[PDB]
Amino acid sequence: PFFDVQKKLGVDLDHWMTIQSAEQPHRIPARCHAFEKEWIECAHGIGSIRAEKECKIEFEDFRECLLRQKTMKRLNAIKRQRDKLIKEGKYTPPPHHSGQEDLRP
Amino acid sequence: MNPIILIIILMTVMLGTIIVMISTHWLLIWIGFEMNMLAIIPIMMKKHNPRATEASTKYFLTQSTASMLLMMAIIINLMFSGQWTVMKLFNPMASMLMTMALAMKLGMAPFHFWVPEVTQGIPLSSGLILLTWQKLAPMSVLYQILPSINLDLILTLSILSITIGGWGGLNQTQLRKIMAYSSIAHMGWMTAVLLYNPTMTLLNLIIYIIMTSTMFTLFMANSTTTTLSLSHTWNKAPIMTILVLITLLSMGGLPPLSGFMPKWMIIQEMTKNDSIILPTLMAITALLNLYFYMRLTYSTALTMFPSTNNMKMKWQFPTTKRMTLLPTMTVLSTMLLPLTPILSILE
Amino acid sequence: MSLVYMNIMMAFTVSLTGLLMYRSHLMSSLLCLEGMMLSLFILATLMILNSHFTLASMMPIILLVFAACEAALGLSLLVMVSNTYGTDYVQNLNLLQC
Amino acid sequence: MNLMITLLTNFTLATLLVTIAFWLPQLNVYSEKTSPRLPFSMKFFLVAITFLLFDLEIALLLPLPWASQTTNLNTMLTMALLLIFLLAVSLAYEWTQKGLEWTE
Amino acid sequence: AKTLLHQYWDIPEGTECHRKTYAATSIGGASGLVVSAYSVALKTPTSFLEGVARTGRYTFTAAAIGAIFGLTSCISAQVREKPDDPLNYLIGGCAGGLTLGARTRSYGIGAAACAYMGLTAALVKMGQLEGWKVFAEPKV
Amino acid sequence: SMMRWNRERRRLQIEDFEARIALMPLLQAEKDRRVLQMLRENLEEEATIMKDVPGWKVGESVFHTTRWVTPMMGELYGLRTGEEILSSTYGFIWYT
Amino acid sequence: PGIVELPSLEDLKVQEVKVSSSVLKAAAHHYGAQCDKPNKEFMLCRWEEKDPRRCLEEGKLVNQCALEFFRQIKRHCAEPFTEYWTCIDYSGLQLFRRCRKEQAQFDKCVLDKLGWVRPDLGELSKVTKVKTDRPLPENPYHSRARPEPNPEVEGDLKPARHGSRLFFWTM
Amino acid sequence: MMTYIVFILSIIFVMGFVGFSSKPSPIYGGLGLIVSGGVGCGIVLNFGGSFLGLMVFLIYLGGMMVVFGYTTAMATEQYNKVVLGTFITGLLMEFLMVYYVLKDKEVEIVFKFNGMGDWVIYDTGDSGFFSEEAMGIAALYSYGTWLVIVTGWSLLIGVVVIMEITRGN
Amino acid sequence: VAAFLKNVWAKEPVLVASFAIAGLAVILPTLSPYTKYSLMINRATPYNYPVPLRDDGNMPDVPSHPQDPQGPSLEWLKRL
Ligand SMILES: CCCCCCCCCCCCCCCCCC(=O)OC[C@H](COP(=O)([O-])OC[C@H](O)COP(=O)([O-])OC[C@H](COC(=O)CCCCCCCCCCCCCCCCC)OC(=O)CCCCCCCCCCCCCCCCC)OC(=O)CCCCCCCCCCCCCCCCC
Ligand SMILES: CCCCCCCCCCCCCCCCCC(=O)OC[C@H](COP(=O)(O)OCCN)OC(=O)CCCCCCCCCCCCCCCCC
Repeated sequence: PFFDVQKKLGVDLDHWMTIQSAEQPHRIPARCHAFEKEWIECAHGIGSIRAEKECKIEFEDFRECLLRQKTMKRLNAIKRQRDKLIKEGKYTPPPHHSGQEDLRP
Repeated sequence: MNPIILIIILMTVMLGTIIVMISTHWLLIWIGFEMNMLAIIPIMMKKHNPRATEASTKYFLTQSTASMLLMMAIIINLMFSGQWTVMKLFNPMASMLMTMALAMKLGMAPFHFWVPEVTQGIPLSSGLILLTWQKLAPMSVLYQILPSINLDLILTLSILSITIGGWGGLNQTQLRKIMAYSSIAHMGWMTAVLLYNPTMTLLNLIIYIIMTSTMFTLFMANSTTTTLSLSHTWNKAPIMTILVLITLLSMGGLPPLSGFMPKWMIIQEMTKNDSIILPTLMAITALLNLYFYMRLTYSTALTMFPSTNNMKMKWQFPTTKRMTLLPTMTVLSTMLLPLTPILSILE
Repeated sequence: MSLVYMNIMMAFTVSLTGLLMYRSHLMSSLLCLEGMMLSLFILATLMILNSHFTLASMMPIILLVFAACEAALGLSLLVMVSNTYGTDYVQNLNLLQC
Repeated sequence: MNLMITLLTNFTLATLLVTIAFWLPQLNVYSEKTSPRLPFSMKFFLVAITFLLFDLEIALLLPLPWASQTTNLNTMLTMALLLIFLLAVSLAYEWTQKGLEWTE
Repeated sequence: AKTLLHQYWDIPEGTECHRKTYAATSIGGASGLVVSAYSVALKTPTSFLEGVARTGRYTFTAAAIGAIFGLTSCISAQVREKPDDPLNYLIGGCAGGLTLGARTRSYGIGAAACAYMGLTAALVKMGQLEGWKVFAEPKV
Repeated sequence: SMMRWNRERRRLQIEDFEARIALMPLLQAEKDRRVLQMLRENLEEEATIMKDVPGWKVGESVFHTTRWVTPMMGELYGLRTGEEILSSTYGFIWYT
Repeated sequence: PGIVELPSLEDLKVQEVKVSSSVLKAAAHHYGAQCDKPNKEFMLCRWEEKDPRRCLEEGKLVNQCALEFFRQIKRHCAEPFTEYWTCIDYSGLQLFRRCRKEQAQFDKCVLDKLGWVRPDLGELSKVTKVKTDRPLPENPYHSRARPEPNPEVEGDLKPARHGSRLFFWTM
Repeated sequence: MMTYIVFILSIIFVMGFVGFSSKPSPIYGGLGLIVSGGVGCGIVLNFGGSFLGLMVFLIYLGGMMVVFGYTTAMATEQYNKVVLGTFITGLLMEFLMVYYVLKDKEVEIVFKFNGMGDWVIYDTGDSGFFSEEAMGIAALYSYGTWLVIVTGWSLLIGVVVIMEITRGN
Repeated sequence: VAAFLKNVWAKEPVLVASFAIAGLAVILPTLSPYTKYSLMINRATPYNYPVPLRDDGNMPDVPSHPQDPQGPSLEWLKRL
């Protein structure tokens, strides 16, 4: 019983808060506006069954934009290898990673 | 209660159910359930006796717990999908939480433990609202989230609902507890076929609402709340015993009555999907429901229990109660089986 | 994902299991229920500020308003229970066994 | 950061004054002074719940100085006057059904 | 407890008896812990010692049913040399029924449990043979 | 008095916003070169660190798209000292 | 996936505008009037390419034009400009309304010696048009091939063959 | 250490929930929920939700917990092994979670969680002369018309409901 | 209607002032000539950057410079 009254009458009751790519106040984009727009324009009209298999790549990019799990995993790997090399004495941090380089602008 | 305030509160109950039905946003779904609960609490406390306060407190606790689990499922959906569309859920944990929350809002087993208490505690009209109108909004959400519902979970809930609603009414003499265990068993029937064909879910929902509305309207028209007070109906208005006979033989799933239609179409759509053991156990467990229905029919219509002498004064008075749609609901709950392919209007 | 999300979810489960295990009082149950609401508020707010999704900034206020009206309704039920029985003990709410 | 330092300073000064107010009159060892449910009002609960619901309506009303900056001023002005009107309708219904009585 | 059923069913019938016996014992012990958890949930025991006594009693009862079921079925599959045969689980189900009659200290409950649990274990064996689905995946 | 003064304050707000508009291209160019400087530094240090790791691709983007993704806070300030981390990541929130 | 392609450090070297925010705020309106065209070419390239790596030459032209702007300020009107941005720099919110006489001095000397007119209220917030020579980006989101939709329905709706076909119901 | 401030406040948040969920009394349960609301407000304030954290202090702790303590005073007398045992059980489970996620920088309770501080997931841009969260809450009136209608109607109905059910007639 | 109005202004002046102030607040912005300028000031406040258009060849209403004559103007706001 999804009585779609909003499309039958042509009223916008709650479509506006539904997604991040909708019309925002003062044209503020979200942090994953482009990824969500790509996944929505992929999955539009094709149905959920075809969207589970044919829009997997855009949805994985968008989920990894939202949660940043692969990004934080990669940063964990880089930082753990860095601290391991400081522990072994095979590495020293450069002066642009120590705070003694008078930042750009 | 003030009749204007009663009408405004009933419109708020209906409005909360409509807001769950029509909205495309999860926050509006949760708002609709909040509005529904908040407005149905005074309908349960209409008479202001301690059993209604106890029933309304237990109803509040269960529906509040369910609404918080529902908003948690919505929040994990916003985590793993970044959006609010009322459709499939993008996480099996959010699907489990929302299926639990909607099973609590229905009162399906093992979250059934509020339904006979709250149904016995409140009057027959508020019990009618609780057992018919309140089943519309969670079944609408389950109709909307069925591409993500775990099959094992919903079938476990369905068979546990059918078995517990079968064994519950076998020990009962109070009519509201019998109708509540009947509700648990029939919601098990409805959600057992949800992931196979939800049109048959809507068919079972409509036929169950008609039959339950018929039985609560007969109970209000006779002012009987126990089995033993229902027994004196043959000496007061003998047509009512015929109506409760045909309606209880309908609700047991006996052909040629139209209460056979939902469970037969459910078996018809579950054997298509190569499930044979599960509709067999469902159909065999429905005999418990039919057994306590037959207990009621023996006590009411097929035999004549002894009455008292003060019934002779009630012989001199007609029923002044507004028996709203009771012949219509009676004819629809019994003689609708030749019109069985009308179920395509729910497609 | 983010580490704080684990803690807010675990706080929700703590107040869940506290709400799902009564000791004596009904007020303790309503406090666990509003702790569940508090964890929902925090977790929704951290998602919405985390994603810079502007329009859903009004969502946690609507959550707060509806569930605090729900809290007022539960406190009114508790008041009626305590006026009936003298205490807010949940073992006095036992007349619906028969 | 400066706020957290200020909050901790205010809490520390408060706790220090509480420690002085409890322990400094315990220096002068005095004599040992050995010589030797509540009634419920519904009106207290109704003024508390009326406060709570009007505070929720205030929680709806608080972004109005930010809402006046919008480009949809007909809708904003309508919903602003509508929320303050529903707060007044809540107050009128609280009046006429004897809710504001004996704590008026 | 799905992997308990996985490490039960994957082993061929009448090959490794102690492992099948411990797998069915673990399945029965888990089911007895579930029954004990609901029994101490809905019904309050009079103390902690009576509660853990009821818990251990139901757990050991269902574990003994599972143990004697798997043991009797594997020994019957060894002495009959018919591994894909439901009469082996019929004898195992009647052995578990006599076990439940020994634990509940009553003979007629044991005979009824023999009959109904033996037919139930036979039905489970035939469902393993022909591939009967109880939670059937939706296909049409 | 409030009518005249709030109309003058709106005119002053529009003047300040036009100063912001006129400055935003220079600040956007500085911000672009800022984040590209920091990412090139992080990439060269990833190359000189992640050599002992078997099967590490330096600069492998975790997104399947080849579109420019906005750099995250940990992508820029992950290898830097905690003082600069706090000054970038809570500096505006903790400012007075 | 693919290796991210960053520019070198030599692709990022440019002579910086090493002045404070109050210095930039003081000559902001003359910067918007005089440095219009390369700034708008850059912001059009920045909103169309959606990639700062595709905008480095436009940003370098922005930086060159800003440096020439402040050198053209410094040779003619350095002391009224210093008098003006010091008074802008005093205030915490850096109000323009607090410093109208130093603004009048700076705008007077700038109009008399450099011919620059400070823009009116409304002018810098106009949406202008930009004549570029670079091609329009054909796919700035790098969107791949879209999935083909499901086939629509067509044909006149004939009646159901022998009714409902529900076990024995002939209609 | 100071980069982990939202994590420290979230651990204080979980410790406070284990505190009042042990339920020694609704009085101290209300106090524990007040302290928990304060530190969760600090969690909200450290992502940039200044208005929403002041909505915690002004609405949640400002009205609703006041009404809870008001009703606890009025419907309960003025003030164990199970309470303290479940408290130390929850504290030991939460500190074991802290120890695991700080020794491995990775954990899986139900989902996988990073072990670094949550400063990593912030944006590297600005919002200009506005707050995004403030303008999204200002959008309640311009864009959120139906939401205001249903919320104001639910509050009006809530006033009606409490005046009906507390009347006792 | 004037006897009842004097009666309620004699008995309850607080409520009469309340309904009068609320009535002015309801009906008066539809009758004010300055309600249009509220909209005109709110939409002409530049919160974002005026992202320019690619000059295709036929856009005569869009200027090429801020000091060009064509485009939206705020002389009405300077004057009022
Ligand atoms: C130019 C303009 C003018 C043109 C004028 C043309 C017409 C002139 C005559 C005017 C009157 C027309 C009447 C309707 C047309 C004939 C329908 C018919 O006979 O269908 C045969 C129909 C199928 O047989 P057929 O040989 O394949 O078809 C011959 C024709 O081709 C049949 O045609 P078909 O193939 O197109 O039929 C379609 C389909 C063919 O049927 C099927 O596909 C099979 C499925 C039918 C339903 C089966 C449900 C089974 C489970 C529930 C059982 C309920 C309990 C049974 C009764 C209990 C007592 C009430 O029909 C249905 O499914 C409709 C549902 C059943 C209703 C039948 C019509 C009743 C009208 C009068 C109602 C009075 C109350 C009657 C009793 C209530 C129960 C029927 O027979 C049955 O289903 C047997 C049941 C009894 C039918 C009712 C007989 C109608 C006349 C009754 C007069 C006596 C009433 C006594 C007082 C009240 C009772 C105490
Ligand atoms: C349409 C405009 C907007 C309306 C909605 C917004 C209102 C904003 C103010 C909020 C008011 C909230 C509370 C309102 C409650 C009204 C009911 C009421 O108070 O009735 C009781 C009162 C008599 O008081 P009593 O019962 O004796 O109490 C003892 C105190 N001495 O009864 C009375 O005193 C009679 C009160 C009604 C008559 C007041 C008439 C004022 C007319 C002013 C000029 C016209 C203003 C334009 C609007 C049209 C008004 C009809």
